[PDB]
Amino acid sequence: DKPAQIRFSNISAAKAVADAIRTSLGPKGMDKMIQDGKGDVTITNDGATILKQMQVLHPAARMLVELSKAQDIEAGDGTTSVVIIAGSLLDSCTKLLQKGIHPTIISESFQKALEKGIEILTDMSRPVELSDRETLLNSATTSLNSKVVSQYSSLLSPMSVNAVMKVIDPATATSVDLRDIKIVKKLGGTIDDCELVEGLVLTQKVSNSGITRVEKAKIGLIQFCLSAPKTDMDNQIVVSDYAQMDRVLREERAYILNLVKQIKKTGCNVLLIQKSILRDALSDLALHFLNKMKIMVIKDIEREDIEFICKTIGTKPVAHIDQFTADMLGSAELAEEVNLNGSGKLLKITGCASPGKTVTIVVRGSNKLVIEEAERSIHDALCVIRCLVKKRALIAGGGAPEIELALRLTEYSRTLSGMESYCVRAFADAMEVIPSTLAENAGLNPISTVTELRNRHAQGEKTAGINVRKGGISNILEELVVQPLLVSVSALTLATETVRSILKIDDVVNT
Amino acid sequence: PGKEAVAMESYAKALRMLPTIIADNAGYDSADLVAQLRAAHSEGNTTAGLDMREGTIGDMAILGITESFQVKRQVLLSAAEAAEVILRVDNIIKA
Amino acid sequence: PGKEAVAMESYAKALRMLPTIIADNAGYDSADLVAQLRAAHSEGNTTAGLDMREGTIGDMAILGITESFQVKRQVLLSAAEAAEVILRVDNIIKA
Amino acid sequence: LMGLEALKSHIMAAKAVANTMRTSLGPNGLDKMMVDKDGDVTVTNDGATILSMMDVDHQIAKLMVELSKSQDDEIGDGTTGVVVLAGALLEEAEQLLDRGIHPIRIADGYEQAARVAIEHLDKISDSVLVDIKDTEPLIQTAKTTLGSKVVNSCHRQMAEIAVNAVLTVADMERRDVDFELIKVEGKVGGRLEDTKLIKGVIVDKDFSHPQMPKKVEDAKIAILTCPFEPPKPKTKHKLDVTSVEDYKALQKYEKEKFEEMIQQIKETGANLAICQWGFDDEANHLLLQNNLPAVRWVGGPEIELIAIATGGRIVPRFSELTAEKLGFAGLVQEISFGTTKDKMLVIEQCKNSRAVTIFIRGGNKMIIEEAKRSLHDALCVIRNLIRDNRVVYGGGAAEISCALAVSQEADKCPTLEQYAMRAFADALEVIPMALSENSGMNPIQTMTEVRARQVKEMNPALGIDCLHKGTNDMKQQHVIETLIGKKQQISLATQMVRMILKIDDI
Amino acid sequence: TSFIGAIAIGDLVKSTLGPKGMDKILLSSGRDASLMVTNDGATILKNIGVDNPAAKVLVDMSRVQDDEVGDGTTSVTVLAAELLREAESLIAKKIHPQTIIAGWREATKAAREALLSSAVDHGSDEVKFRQDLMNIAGTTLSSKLLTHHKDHFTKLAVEAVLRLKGSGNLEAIHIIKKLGGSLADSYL
Amino acid sequence: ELLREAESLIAKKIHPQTIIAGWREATKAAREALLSSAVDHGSDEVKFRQDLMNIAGTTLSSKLLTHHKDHFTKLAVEAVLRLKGSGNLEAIHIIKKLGGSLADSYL
Amino acid sequence: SSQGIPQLVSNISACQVIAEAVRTTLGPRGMDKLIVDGRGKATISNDGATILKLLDVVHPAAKTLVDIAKSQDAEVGDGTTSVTLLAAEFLKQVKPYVEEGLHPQIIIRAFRTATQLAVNKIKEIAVTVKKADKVEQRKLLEKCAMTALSSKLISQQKAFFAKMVVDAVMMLDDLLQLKMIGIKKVQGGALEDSQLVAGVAFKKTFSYAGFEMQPKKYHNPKIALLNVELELKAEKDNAEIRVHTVEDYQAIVDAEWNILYDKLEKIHHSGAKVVLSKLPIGDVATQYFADRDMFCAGRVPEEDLKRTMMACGGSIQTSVNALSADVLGRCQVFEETQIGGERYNFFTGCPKAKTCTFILRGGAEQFMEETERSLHDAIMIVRRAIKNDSVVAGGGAIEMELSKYLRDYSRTIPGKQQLLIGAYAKALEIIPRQLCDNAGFDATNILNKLRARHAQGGTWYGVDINNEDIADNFEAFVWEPAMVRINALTAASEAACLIVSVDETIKNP
Repeated sequence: DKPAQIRFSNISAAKAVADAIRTSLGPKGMDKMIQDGKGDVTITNDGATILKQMQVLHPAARMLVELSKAQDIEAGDGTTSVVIIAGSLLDSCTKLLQKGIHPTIISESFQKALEKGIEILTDMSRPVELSDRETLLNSATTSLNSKVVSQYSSLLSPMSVNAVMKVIDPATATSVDLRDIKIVKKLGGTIDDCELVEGLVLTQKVSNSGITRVEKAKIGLIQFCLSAPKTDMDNQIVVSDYAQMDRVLREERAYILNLVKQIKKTGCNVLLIQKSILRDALSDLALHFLNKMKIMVIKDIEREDIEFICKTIGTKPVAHIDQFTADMLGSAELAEEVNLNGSGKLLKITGCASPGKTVTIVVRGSNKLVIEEAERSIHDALCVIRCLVKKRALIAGGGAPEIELALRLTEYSRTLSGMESYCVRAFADAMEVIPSTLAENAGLNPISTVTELRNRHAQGEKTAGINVRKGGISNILEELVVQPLLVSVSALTLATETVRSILKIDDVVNT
Repeated sequence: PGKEAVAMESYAKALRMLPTIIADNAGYDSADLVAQLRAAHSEGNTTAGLDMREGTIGDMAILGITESFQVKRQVLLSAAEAAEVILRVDNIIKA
Repeated sequence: PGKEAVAMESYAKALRMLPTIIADNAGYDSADLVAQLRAAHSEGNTTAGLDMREGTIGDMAILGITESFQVKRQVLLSAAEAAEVILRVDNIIKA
Repeated sequence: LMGLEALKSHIMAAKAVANTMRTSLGPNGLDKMMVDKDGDVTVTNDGATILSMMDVDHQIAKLMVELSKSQDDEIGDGTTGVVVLAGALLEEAEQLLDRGIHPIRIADGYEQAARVAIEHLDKISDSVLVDIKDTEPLIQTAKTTLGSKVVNSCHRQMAEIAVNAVLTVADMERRDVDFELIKVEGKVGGRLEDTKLIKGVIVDKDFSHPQMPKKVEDAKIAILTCPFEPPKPKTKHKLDVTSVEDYKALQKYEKEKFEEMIQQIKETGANLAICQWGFDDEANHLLLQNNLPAVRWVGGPEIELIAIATGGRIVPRFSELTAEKLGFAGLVQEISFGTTKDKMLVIEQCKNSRAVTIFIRGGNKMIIEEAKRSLHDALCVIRNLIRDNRVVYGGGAAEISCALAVSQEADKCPTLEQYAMRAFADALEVIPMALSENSGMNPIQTMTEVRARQVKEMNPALGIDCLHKGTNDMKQQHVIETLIGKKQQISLATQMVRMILKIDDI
Repeated sequence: TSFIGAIAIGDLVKSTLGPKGMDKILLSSGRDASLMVTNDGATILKNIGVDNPAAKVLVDMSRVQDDEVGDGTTSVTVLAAELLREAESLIAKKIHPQTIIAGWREATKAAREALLSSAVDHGSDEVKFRQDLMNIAGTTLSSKLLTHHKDHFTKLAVEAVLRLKGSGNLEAIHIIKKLGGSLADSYL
Repeated sequence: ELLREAESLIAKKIHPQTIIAGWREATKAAREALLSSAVDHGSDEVKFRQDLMNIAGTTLSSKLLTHHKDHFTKLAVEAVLRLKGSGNLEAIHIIKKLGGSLADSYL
Repeated sequence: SSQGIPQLVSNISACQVIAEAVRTTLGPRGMDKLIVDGRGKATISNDGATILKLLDVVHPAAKTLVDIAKSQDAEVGDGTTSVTLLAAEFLKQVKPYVEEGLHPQIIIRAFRTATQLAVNKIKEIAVTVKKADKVEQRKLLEKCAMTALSSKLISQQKAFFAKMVVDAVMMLDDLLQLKMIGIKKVQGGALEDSQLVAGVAFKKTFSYAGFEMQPKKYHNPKIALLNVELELKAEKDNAEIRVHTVEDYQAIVDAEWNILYDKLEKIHHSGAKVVLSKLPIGDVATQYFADRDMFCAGRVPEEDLKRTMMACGGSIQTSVNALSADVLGRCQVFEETQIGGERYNFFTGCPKAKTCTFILRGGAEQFMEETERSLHDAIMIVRRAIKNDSVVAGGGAIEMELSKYLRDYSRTIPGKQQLLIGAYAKALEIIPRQLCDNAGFDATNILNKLRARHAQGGTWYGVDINNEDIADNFEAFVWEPAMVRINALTAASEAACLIVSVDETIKNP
């Protein structure tokens, strides 16, 4: 009674989210207006930008948002395919619980279906070897030509290949770190000037008297006090004159040189500026003195840059002056401020020693939206190439994996025994919504299209899918649309994980 | 002999319901499993148990799935005393 | 074994209800009385029953109270088959 | 309501009748209660009656019952299976139309799946046929009828009587033989074992002529309907004589009419004589003094059936007392009317096969009507088995074998009919589904277990257990159903879907 | 009062009972962005808001002696709730509560005696101790998803606890909450 | 009572046909035990006389009558002993007459 | 209602509603409709003519449309659905324009000129192959019937079905209601073989002994057409006689039957030499008829009597009257052949062979019913086609030819009539659309390519229901007669223009 009712309600909420998102799938896509508290409009063809700003009440909606976020952070694209698989599996679950079979068997059967489906997708895919630049560029162009970012991904794809080659030798199958390869902007500019920056791009400096460039830069990681503390007020006594506060002013003028002499025995060249809530103070009257004898201040550093610079140049994190020893110092090859193709004060660090070969790409553009679209293009390019390199053997897309996987999973349910057999059959014959969604968004009769795909996968080619850029079922064109095999692996595994978790969930309780 | 024989049978049924819930949470046929277990170790065969890993009768002597004596005795006594405490109150009043 | 165990146990308790009903109509402590008789048979007394003149269990051979075998056997079999034929129908169709 | 929504409600009503009939499948079928216009009640799991007696105030339900009736004699046991399979097909077609498929497309897909299932049924064949030695195989086939209903002693005699009657009534046995003429008769009374096969007709007789030769080797029979004693065409007749010697003159006229005619009739080779109405036993005493075994009280339909049995037609007047007009028997024998307390003489006409019937007794009106339906179903299945000797294993095994066949075939076409055949597959699956629902075991667990057994081992003789024999193979169980019977069931189910799947009625 | 609360708490704990159970999701009031999914019924009983005083006193009477032994909570709560429901049926059948108390006291004495008789000693042999400790660890570590990581917990816990050989060091054992590498391996 | 418990079992999601099978097995076992446990008073005369007397008296005590059960039962067993085993419901001639008292009944 | 547009749009809605009673029954595989009589009788018929005949229509607009439909049924019979759908869709496609406020007289003359032009185009584009005498054209009609029958998808016996039906209709059968030339279906047996009955006879005789030794092959039997019967228990005499001897009681049993014996003797001696009866007859009666050296058939259907009227040239007797051979019919063939299990008695060969019916035996039920409709349609189309001057490609093709032609003429004609002719042309598209929808609901997908390839060049291409793909409706031997299509289109146009010409409905209760 109550457990069945609450599971039905959870399934209904998840299916409502999924079917509201179903229309916006794939490169073709169709948008909605978001039901929000401000009343604005959205023309966002994608699916992620709905869940990421969805007013969610039911915990099923929240868990589907976590599903989409996990899929995006894992591999990027497919963020709508995952949620639509989830919704279809929950619809199959609605049917199965309508017949009354128990949720735990549903979870176990879906786990078996997941394992066999991963085996199937690994089987039929093309075992492309990713070891050299020609293979990398082939994978990159196959990944970029199938999306709408092709126009500008062309110039940046070889550079992203260079970056991922810097990170590791592709013979090492370990995944590259998406966060390690940071993306930065230099304000304005052209498009071609977006260039690789080995080392790191750093924030803008203040240039009272500090040098613009230095060979063999001795970068120091500074987080400690600057002055005699102006602890609580600008004046401690009658405000006729600063009779006693002159002491702390000249103590600033003395402690600045005291710390600079404490630095020069180590040789800190640059200064990352932490905010004034951590620092005692920051002002030109002391920053000039630090600058003139080779301590350049760089504005408003943040924790991500601190972690990145620690990972790169080996400077240990610092919270006090006494650790000014060489542990907080790094010795690069060269550090320069470069302003080509439009002036820009962002500092660069070059050729420093690093355990991990962190690399960044600077992004340029005549408009801010162009810069950010280039950033998201390079972001998804790194996502797809990383999920390929860590798993190899990319797969053709366009519902072809769903058709082939549903067919072999239906026959697997045929040969499988026990209660789980019909569960796996329902999983397979409901999972086919993705090609049905492509057919709906392509204008073809969805059911007839799904039947045609299933028939063509039978007794014939298994890579045949629905073509989104020419039209309809196609087999002759191999490059219909291709995604790394990890895209489908993550989709199926996260979808089944969340579905079987939903099945495991019972009797929602307020604290 | 006493009328508490019905209460004793009720206790036996309630304790029997625990492996029934074990089977139900695992999706197996609860009634069939518990009845066949009752038969399996009511005709002697004291070591017979319910193998939840496949949902079949399992001779627990060789499967090795065992539970420490102290936790079973503690849960038995604690459930008994808690049920007594909850049962023996008939009416409640509040401030 | 099998699901039939619970079904026939419930049938046994339904049989137990018959002397329970007899005692209840007699005004005695019907539940306690039938529990005492059940205990007497469990320990083993094939002649133990209820003394209807004054409510208590007693070895019914000395008291001389009895019933003919044929009527009791036919009542059991006929009631069983009647309950069976009623149960074997799920829904009634009317016109 | 028009269009797809009207058809949705129509499928809902069809499901309403189908799930009501669902629990009655198979030998382990759960019974149904029928209360009629007359106010009487009966418990019965036979589908034919609980469709025919059932009425539903919806036109498509009326077409359901009419189309089941149209193949009533053709398919006896299937009366449940065809309806439940049509119901499951409509339940899956509900989802199919909810996905937008046009009704005639799924109808033609069901027809294609019917062709595939039929061709798959062709692949399973048993029951070698030879009429004299078939007795043992045929009683093993009738074991299905025996073990299912209330016949706990599972009388081999009823299986034997059915098989001998069907094999004797038509000497030619190859195909499409004329088994339409046979029928079974019964009445309340003695035990169910009180049965006898007659190569002719059993008459009803009063208990006069007590010790007379009820058994005579009469090749020919006197079918003389003239009143030996005053007639009664619903109107009584009168007597009036002047004296006792006038009545003795009446006696000598009676003696003329008895000895002279019956001497002539025995000269034509007949001793047993019929009379249209009896008047009194003192007139019967003259017949006893003439040693006449005779019967009477034959009604209009009764005497006409006697005529069709014996080939002779009634003789009402003196001038027609010739040999050619009287009816033949070849032999006549006498058998107890009940168990032992009453006796009956029975007229066989073995020289012609045009009249063979089966007499059965029963201890109750419910018992006798249950025997009627059970023996009718056994007669139907043996008739349909000997008409087409090919047979398939029942107990849901054939339906799920067809389910595997059509489901694996569903990938052979690119058109919309693929989902139609998949719906046909998981609808053919209902027979073990509901056959375990009305049985004890869990439906899906056992259904999928045997379904996968048919894949791990190729023999399609695997089905769910229905008598708790402890085995899932149906070959030792021998719960077997005629192959052409299964073909008729599946084809009638497909047609029964089609005839209300293409309907947009008022 | 009638035991609706005492059976409601048991019903809301029932589906979590034992391995291969059912999960629960607990979320904060006020529709704030915070929730968590859990399988251990002890977590639900800790996070439950007991609006019924009977349920409150039941969970309190459990907590004094259920979390001490460990994993008993999901068994003690469900068994107590089923006992209360069966006793509610009994009192519906006009069986006085004190009769039920006496019957359950004697029945629990009998059940404990049967448990002691059925209990098997495993001292004096090292290999029997090894197998028993791995089995009991696997039955108590019946919560993680990864079966190889299940075995990792089993072996690590068994080897950590067996090396005592003496009076309890549970007062001294600890499990450090520091984050490491792979979510499927363990260490001591 | 059987149908009450049957509905209770159906609520427990136990299928009707399992109930029928278990009930039939239970009746088989119960009838067998009853037959093996019933007592044949067997080959005796005086003990059989006392047994006939008290069994007839108690069987007739199941009716409303309480006073003159013994007389009717003794008369019936006298008739049956005249039968010597040849059970005959029509050996007794059963005439009825309105009026009088129950003590006025005569064989 | 109110004058002008508000009532005319109500007429539009009523015509749409009456279309919905026919909309889904256009194609040969279209949805069938169950229609319930007020008596509680359920009747099933997928042809629009029968549906509208059984359906009672009350709304005056629907009344006029159904009246035009019945006139077309009297004309052809299958055109009822076509004319109703054309009228409804013409009204639907003028609905937006008439609601805009343009005067309906404009659309009256617009439809008039459009349909006159359409008739001109039909007569211009219709083609004739006729020339039916040669064997090639006999098998051309054979393949036409085969395409009509293609639901069976049988092997060469498909062509045998076609040859048998075309021969039966071509043998001296004029254009008529075709009811006498019907078919019957039988269980069991091989579908490869069945009887080409040279007339019509009784469905299945009884088990009487007179059947087995019945006198097969009468050379020229005169027939008796009876309805009154002789049977058991039907009649008796309530006579009372005092005893005088034992020979006297036979007067009563004589009086019970003597009039019946004399009746049968004389009615058989009338001059007929085989007798039929619509009501059951006794086996004893059959034996006395055998004593008359004669046979009787009881329980004959009334359609047997009507086919005897129109073919056998007989006349009803109905009782013992008419003891003369003058008023009795004649036959040239008689026999009995148990067709599988069907104990069919045969008496065939008539002064008029208008009925030469066929009996089907294929061992099923689901196939031979749609087979009955398919043979009905094929034998109908051949006879209507041979009468007409010319034939045109049907099955949604010629509707598109006219639609394209009228679109081209509309887009070049000036004045407000051109929008109206375009609406007419788009409404003329309904028949292909409904043929596709009732077949596979893929109407748009196939209709788009159909119209495109039709506009590509001059062709008779249309929709094929057999494969849901475009096929040469001409040279695939699926046809509609040109004159019948003129009648259908003109009748639909007159119905539409008449019903949209009316503003007010007048009541005087």
